[PDB]
Parts: sequence; C-alpha cells; structure tokens
Amino acid sequence: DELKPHFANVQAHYDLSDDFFRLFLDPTQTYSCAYFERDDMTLQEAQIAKIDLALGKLGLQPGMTLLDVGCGWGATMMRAVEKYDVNVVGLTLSKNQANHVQQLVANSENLRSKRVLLAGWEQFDEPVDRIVSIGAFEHFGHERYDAFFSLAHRLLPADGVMLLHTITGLHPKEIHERGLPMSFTFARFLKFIVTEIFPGGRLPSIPMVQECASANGFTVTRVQSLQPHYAKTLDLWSAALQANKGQAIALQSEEVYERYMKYLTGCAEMFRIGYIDVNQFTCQK
Ligand SMILES: Nc1ncnc2c1ncn2[C@@H]1O[C@H](CSCC[C@H](N)C(=O)O)[C@@H](O)[C@H]1O
Ligand SMILES: CCCCCCCCCCCCCCCC[N+](C)(C)C
Repeated sequence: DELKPHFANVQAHYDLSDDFFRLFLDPTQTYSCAYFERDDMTLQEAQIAKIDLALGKLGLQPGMTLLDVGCGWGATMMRAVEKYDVNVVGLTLSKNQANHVQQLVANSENLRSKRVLLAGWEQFDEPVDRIVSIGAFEHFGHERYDAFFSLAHRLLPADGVMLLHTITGLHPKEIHERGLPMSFTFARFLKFIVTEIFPGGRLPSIPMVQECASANGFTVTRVQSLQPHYAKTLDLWSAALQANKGQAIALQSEEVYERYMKYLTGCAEMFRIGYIDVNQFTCQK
C-alpha cells in the first residue's frame, strides 16, 4: 500500500513457465548460486550445500519462524522445515511460484507451520524470528534498499539475524580506470540483462549493501563470496538448456530460447572474469 510491489517486472521473468525453467534448473528448482563445497558435487548437491550454508548462519532452533523473502519455488523453505524443524513464511511476487509452493505445502507430511504468500516484503507486517533472502534483493531497486533493511531489522527479534545472499557488482566506469578490458562489453551486458531478462533489476555494490545494513541497525559480521561457484552454476544451467533446445522452443519459442542462452552464458563469463560477484551477508540485529 505505502509501497506497491513490482509484480509485473518480477512476473515478467519468473512467470514465464515452470516447465521452461525446469529445463535448466536442478530438481529442487533453486534459482541462485550453488555452493560446490566439494569440487565433485552435482548441481543438486551444490544447491543443498548453498541452502545449508545460508540456513546454518541463522542459529535456527525448533519452533522458530523463518521468513524467506523471495522464496522462488520453495526449496529453501521446505528444507528449513524438514531439516531444521522451523515454521516458515515465504514471500514471492511470482504467481507460478506461489501456486507451486502452495502445492508443496498442501502435500507436506511435516507438522510445522508453512505459509507462502503472493506478496512482497512491502506488504508483510508480522514479527519473525529469523530471515533469509537469496537472490531477491536485486529486484528491490535502489529506491527500496533502505526501506527493506529497516523492515527486516524491525520484524526481527532482539537477537535476530538475517542472511542476505545477493549478487553484487563493480561499476563499469570504474573497471575502465584500473585498466581492465571489456568495460564496454560489460556495460552493454548489464543493459541487456536489465532490459530483456530482469526488468527493473539493479546491481548492488558491496559498499552499498554494507552501508544500508549498518545505517539500519545491522552489524554485518561476515561477508562470504561465492563468485567462482556462480560461473560453474551458470555453465551447468546453460549446458542443460542447450541440450533441451527442442523442448525450450516447443514450450516457448526460439526467441525465448536464444535470449535465455545469451543471458546464461553471458553471466557465466562476467563471473569468470570477476566483474560481478555474489555474497552472503550475515546481518546481526
Ligand atoms: N519485493 C519482493 N518481495 C518478495 N519477493 C520478491 C520481491 N522482489 C523479488 N522477489 C522474489 O525473489 C525471487 C528471485 S529468484 C530466487 C528464488 C529463491 N530465493 C532461490 O534462491 O531459488 C523470486 O521468487 C521473486 O518473486
Ligand atoms: C545470474 C544473474 C546474474 C546477473 C548479473 C548482473 C546483471 C544485471 C543486474 C542484476 C539485476 C537482476 C538480478 C536477478 C537475479 C535473479 N536470480 C536470483 C534468479 C539469478
């Protein structure tokens, strides 16, 4: 109400078709950087490793209520429930993800409380014990960053903790100063992504996040980069989508197929050269 969630911008991507995303994401449908804890893990094992890495920093205890901001297709929520025995609330602006997670909730045999809402954090006003947000922060926009942290710090308990996992990047007009190549290919890359893949998307800077967090009552006790892991994650995603080209075009179109391949491979290369990063910020209240 005070802040209208950007449903259209987010749904433009995530509500394309579950069957389409199923063509390149691992079984859990985790759509974020995996963690190859061991160099020989499969994409699936690596995604669970990333979920445990994030959830393991929140000091979870049975009965707690965990808030997942930008729950995607629900893998993180359901593992928090099954593995850590905490109640959960997931927020998403995607209709298909909400509907999908609602089915996981309907068929769950676990006794804990699980809720999924087709709503943004902008509309969530319930006290929670801990918060986890992986890959959603990039959709908030520069004009919501402060509002987001203020809300998170408010809803959390006295000794609350939020694990914010988000992509971060260097400004093109800075990579050029240090004498690094392809500063133009990078700027052009970012434009393509924000206009054809993630409308309204914004690339956060580590200093930016650090600033908004501290300025809102949080103490970032740790920053962990998984940069190299994303290049790998993206290469596995593009490898899968390519072998599924036929199903991709059939379910969608050659236009969508070609566009997503450019997106996936392009991102992988930008992580490979290190112009974009991904970090988990442990935010202590
Ligand atoms: N303002 C907002 N409030 C709630 N969810 C939001 C949001 N802006 C973006 N999101 C959600 O953030 C997610 C980005 S995709 C990441 C999904 C999941 N966390 C995973 O790691 O697999 C989507 O589910 C999108 O709907
Ligand atoms: C894998 C995505 C890499 C994006 C690199 C930088 C380009 C644009 C700036 C970011 C804005 C949108 C980010 C959306 C991230 C979505 N996922 C969590 C689903 C990957």
